[PDB]
Amino acid sequence: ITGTSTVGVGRGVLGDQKNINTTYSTYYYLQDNTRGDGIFTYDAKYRTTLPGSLWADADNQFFASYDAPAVDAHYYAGVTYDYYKNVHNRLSYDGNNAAIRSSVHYSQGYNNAFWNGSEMVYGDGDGQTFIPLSGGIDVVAHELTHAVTDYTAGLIYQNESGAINEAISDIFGTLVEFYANKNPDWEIGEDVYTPGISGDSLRSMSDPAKYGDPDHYSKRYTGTQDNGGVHINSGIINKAAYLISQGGTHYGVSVVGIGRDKLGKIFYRALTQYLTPTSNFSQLRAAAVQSATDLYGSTSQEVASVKQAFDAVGVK
Ligand SMILES: [Ca+2]
Ligand SMILES: [Ca+2]
Ligand SMILES: [Ca+2]
Ligand SMILES: [Ca+2]
Ligand SMILES: [Zn+2]
Repeated sequence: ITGTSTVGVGRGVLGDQKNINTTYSTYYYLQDNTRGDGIFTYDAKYRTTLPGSLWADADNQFFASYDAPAVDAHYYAGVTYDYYKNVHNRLSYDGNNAAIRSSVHYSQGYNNAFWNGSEMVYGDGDGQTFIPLSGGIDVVAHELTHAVTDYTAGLIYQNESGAINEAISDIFGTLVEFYANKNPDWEIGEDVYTPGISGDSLRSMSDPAKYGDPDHYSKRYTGTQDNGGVHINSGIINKAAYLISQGGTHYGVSVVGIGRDKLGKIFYRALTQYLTPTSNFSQLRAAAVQSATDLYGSTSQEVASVKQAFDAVGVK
């Protein structure tokens, strides 16, 4: 839409009030012109046809319960854009300020969110397992990071390369959550998962085995479900990333933590410079060691901690 940039106000899925960037042209649209070529949020109207209609509002106030998933999809896409720009010098997911598009109210009772190769898509959940999935900033940043991966390393979505793909999205989803300082943790999806149960989440990076995911390469899933375990074996890499950042002793191997900022720098360099579509876990280790070497030197603590973390999860 062509029109005038303005700022509206609304309430997100968790009931918090926030300001959002909109565009005025007869209606107020969820179109943010302040970031790249724009952030656009669409209403899929409980259907599966995409993208749906660009979100239009009569008064620039978004306090209806129907509005909430749109507010959060729109706002958290902006935060994720800001993260990649300010921290990694990356302009949107393609590096050239591509427009970011999201559709909310996808289908009925849909307990998931995804990047479809062109846009982000959020279900509303069924009210029991999930509430609308854009309510989690780690979820939004997880999905948008799939777009970054698609335009850089291109990791194919199966077997070890796919598990790496998933882990990269969990890792940067978590780093974005820390960047926004929104009650940050090392869990995935806790804000929108099981509204009736407190303290849980979909996945854990600190302790993947909490929810039955492997935390060591010896426990990797080798069958054919879930595209060869892409959401399962990501736990091995998530645990390694958690160890690099926070440290700890895991299966008797001790890791000195180097912090979240350096973890992000190492993995972003690995992703954008060294990983390829068919990279496996052992090539990820090599890429991460080389990235830390590039950034901090071959005799640094940083290189040593990357090596120890991968040793700890059994990835040689
Ligand atoms: Ca309104
Ligand atoms: Ca959190
Ligand atoms: Ca989280
Ligand atoms: Ca819960
Ligand atoms: Zn994913």
